[PDB]
Amino acid sequence: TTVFTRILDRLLDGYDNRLRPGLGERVTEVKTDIFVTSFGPVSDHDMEYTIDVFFRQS
Amino acid sequence: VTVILNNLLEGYDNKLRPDIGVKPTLIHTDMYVNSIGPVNAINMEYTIDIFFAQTWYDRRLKFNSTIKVLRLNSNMVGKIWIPDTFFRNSKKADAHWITTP
Ligand SMILES: *[C@@H]1O[C@H](CO)[C@@H](O[C@@H]2O[C@H](CO)[C@@H](O[C@@H]3O[C@H](CO[C@H]4O[C@H](CO[C@H]5O[C@H](CO)[C@@H](O)[C@H](O)[C@@H]5O)[C@@H](O)[C@H](O[C@H]5O[C@H](CO)[C@@H](O)[C@H](O)[C@@H]5O[C@H]5O[C@H](CO)[C@@H](O)[C@H](O)[C@@H]5O)[C@@H]4O)[C@@H](O)[C@H](O[C@H]4O[C@H](CO)[C@@H](O)[C@H](O)[C@@H]4O[C@H]4O[C@H](CO)[C@@H](O)[C@H](O)[C@@H]4O[C@H]4O[C@H](CO)[C@@H](O)[C@H](O)[C@@H]4O)[C@@H]3O)[C@H](O)[C@H]2NC(C)=O)[C@H](O)[C@H]1NC(C)=O
Repeated sequence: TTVFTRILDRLLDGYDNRLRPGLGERVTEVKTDIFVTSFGPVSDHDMEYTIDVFFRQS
Repeated sequence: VTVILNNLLEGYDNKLRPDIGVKPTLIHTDMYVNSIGPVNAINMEYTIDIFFAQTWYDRRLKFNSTIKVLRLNSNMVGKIWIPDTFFRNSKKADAHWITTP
């Protein structure tokens, strides 16, 4: 609706994605979470292993 | 800080190297080898993973402020002149793009 569209349009006005949040003010804290949907096959011939993950950062 | 970046990119031509008509551009290179992968004697090649760093000087990007250093992710890498460095004996080379460049 109108409120949704105007909120979305005006959110990034005057926003610089080149700078991290709290630049020059604090340290950017990122909370990380991993949900391993499937621990993929381990390749002995490559010293390699695959893992399918839902990777969440907040 | 946004003002500093806007001023630096304002009137900037990334098609031209620094000191284009003055002197050669001096680049200092560093390598950190994470792993020399397996050596394929059949193909006569070997895999290697590196952090490759290049340091140079660009007087176009001078700025006067109290910050003294702008630390940035890949976002502006395409907005300024970068060296044309390539590996002469590389059969195949790939950069990394997960999660970001
Ligand atoms: C024949 O035809 C083929 C097919 O068309 C063609 O192949 C294509 O070649 C072009 C290069 O000429 C290549 O395009 C570049 O790709 C860059 C990103 O990586 C892409 O590839 C990686 C890995 O793929 C490679 O893998 C192997 C090597 O490692 C090998 O197979 C190949 O080399 C292969 O390419 C891939 O992981 C990427 O996936 C995504 O993530 C990228 C993140 O940056 C994103 O750009 C991509 O769009 C893509 O995103 C979608 O998909 C992922 C999932 O895959 C999703 O997660 C996403 O949500 C998306 O849905 C890519 O495929 C790409 O970054 C290049 O674009 C950057 O650079 C150009 C050139 O400078 C700029 O014009 C672009 O604007 C962009 O630059 C911005 O970003 C960089 C940092 O990355 C900054 O430094 C810049 O400053 C700039 O950012 C600033 O400006 C922008 C606006 O301009 C702004 O938005 C920013 O905020 C900021 O202010 C470019 O697309 C292409 O991928 C490749 N196609 C293939 C292989 O299918 C051949 O060349 C043709 N041959 C001939 C001879 O004609």
